[PDB]
Amino acid sequence: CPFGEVFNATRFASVYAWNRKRISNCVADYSVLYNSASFSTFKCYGVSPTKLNDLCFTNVYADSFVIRGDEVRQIAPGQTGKIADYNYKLPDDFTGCVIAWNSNNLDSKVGGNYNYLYRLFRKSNLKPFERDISTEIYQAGSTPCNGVEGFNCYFPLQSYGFQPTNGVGYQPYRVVVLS
Amino acid sequence: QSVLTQPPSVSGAPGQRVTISCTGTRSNIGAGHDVHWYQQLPGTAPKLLIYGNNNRPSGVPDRFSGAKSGTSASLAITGLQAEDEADYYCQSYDRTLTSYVFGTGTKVTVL
Amino acid sequence: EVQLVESGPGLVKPSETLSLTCTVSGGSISSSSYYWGWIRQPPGKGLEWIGSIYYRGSTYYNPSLKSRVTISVDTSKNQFSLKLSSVTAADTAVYYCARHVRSAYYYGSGSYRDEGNWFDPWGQGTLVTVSS
Repeated sequence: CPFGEVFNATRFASVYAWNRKRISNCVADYSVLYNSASFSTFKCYGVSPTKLNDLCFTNVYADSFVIRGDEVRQIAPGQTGKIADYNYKLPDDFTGCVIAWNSNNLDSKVGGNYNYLYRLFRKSNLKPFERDISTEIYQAGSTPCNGVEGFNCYFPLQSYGFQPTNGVGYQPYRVVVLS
Repeated sequence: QSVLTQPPSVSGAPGQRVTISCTGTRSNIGAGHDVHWYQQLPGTAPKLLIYGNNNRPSGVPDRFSGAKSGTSASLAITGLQAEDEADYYCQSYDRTLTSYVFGTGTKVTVL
Repeated sequence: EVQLVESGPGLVKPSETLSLTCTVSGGSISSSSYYWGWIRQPPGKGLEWIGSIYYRGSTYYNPSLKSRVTISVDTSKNQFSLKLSSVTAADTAVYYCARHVRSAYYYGSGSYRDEGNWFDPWGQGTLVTVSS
């Protein structure tokens, strides 16, 4: 397979526009990667992470996105909070794995790297795995927007302010979720 | 009407509880947009003291509390301390004037 | 960490337009939802809201005073200017400019209350006297 195209990959998608890839019919070695000790988080819910590589599956879904360290606890099976309710929601029955590593040196940028966007407003929560397609403006306050983002009517969240000199709670992390 | 209405002064001796009332209308204190309180040493920049009816910015003693009901609100400072010698104003947004309307304000002296 | 500074002439003739400056630092008036406002305070009297701008060029003036109030911004210098037309000795007062960080208190209703309650950083203030 091309896990290196996922792990040794160049660009990562922002959480509002996470990246899904289907994977099947290829050769993968799992304990080399989970034990590569290159990631800050590699937590598997459902399947045992410990060498439960005795399988070959019909399909593999890979969802990639960007968060901050402080925010990792909200990116988890059956987790509650801003991102899940308003930005990207995962169902409680997540039979998969989540990997994430600090990519400050790779996702920061001088003057700040403002490439990652997040959805900050939504009327509802995300019905298992959708992405930033429609990015309109919604009245999130009293009356019609009719145009220019303004009073009681906005977009989603801004950029992440991933300056390279940030604290870790404020640092960029790349996340890849395998189902 | 255009001013929130407070009793023009409220006083007490050091350690007393001093409360300040704040009378508004339907459009501000009543059916309006929540009440904030400011603490401000006379002639100096004010400082937000209470936000969102009942939030405190860090640094305001827990002994300052706010309450609202209908078109009237009050701030209670329960145990006046030397730091409490200031002016105090209430404020709230009025939908009828579509303006953020201040209270008439109170100066404290620790007797 | 936020700084505002009002500058201007002490004596502005009645029935004219006064332009006062308010250089700031620590934030950009280009920041999403940020505001810059003007408030007046007559001698020994209360505070009076005058106006606010927006990095989107949206702006608000006291409805009763809109035609006589004017606010302008200069993102490049991070400054807010307050212009007052048809001034009168009645308009004599202390002027304050103030910074509004993004929208309202975003936490709490999701800022779903027009503007929470108010702003954050106040300037030192400038005394303006109107007389002919």
